[PDB]
Amino acid sequence: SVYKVLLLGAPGVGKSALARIFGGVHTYDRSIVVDGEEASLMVYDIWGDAYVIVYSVTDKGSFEKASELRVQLRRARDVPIILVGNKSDLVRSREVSVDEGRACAVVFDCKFIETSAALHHNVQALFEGVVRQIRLRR
Ligand SMILES: Nc1nc2c(ncn2[C@@H]2O[C@H](COP(=O)(O)OP(=O)(O)NP(=O)(O)O)[C@@H](O)[C@H]2O)c(=O)[nH]1
Ligand SMILES: [Ca+2]
Ligand SMILES: [Mg+2]
Repeated sequence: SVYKVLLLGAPGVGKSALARIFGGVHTYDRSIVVDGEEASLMVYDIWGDAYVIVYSVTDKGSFEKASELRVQLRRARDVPIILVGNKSDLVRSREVSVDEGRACAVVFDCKFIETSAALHHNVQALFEGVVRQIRLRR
């Protein structure tokens, strides 16, 4: 019983940072307990049992690319998709709002979370969600 997770997204959004925090220990293994049940995770920083599409909240381009990739996945080859807006710490140079990120997620059938790899914020919550989500579909 594997849980392979593919890390997708535009350049420099924080993909490896998120993976390296979670792991582990680019392929990153790690066994977490959600939310009563042990679950193992294999996180793939490619640049699947779930796709994590990362954008930077300070980079509106990576956000639109994120949406573009979401519709691509929806048309190709179902699997959970998590939309992640990383770098929530850079409050001055933010170009995408939370609600804009959360509203995008609903309409296009994503789970949504904002993280900051810099502050280790919601990184654990992200990967616990992925497990929960894989579990909704299975
Ligand atoms: N302030 C802040 N900086 C972050 C955060 N996450 C990543 N960064 C910074 O953003 C840069 C890119 O991070 P990285 O994880 O390498 O992104 P990437 O998506 O792997 N880039 P690439 O696809 O080009 O390899 C790094 O210099 C890193 O320190 C975050 O949450 N907050
Ligand atoms: Ca189930
Ligand atoms: Mg990288």
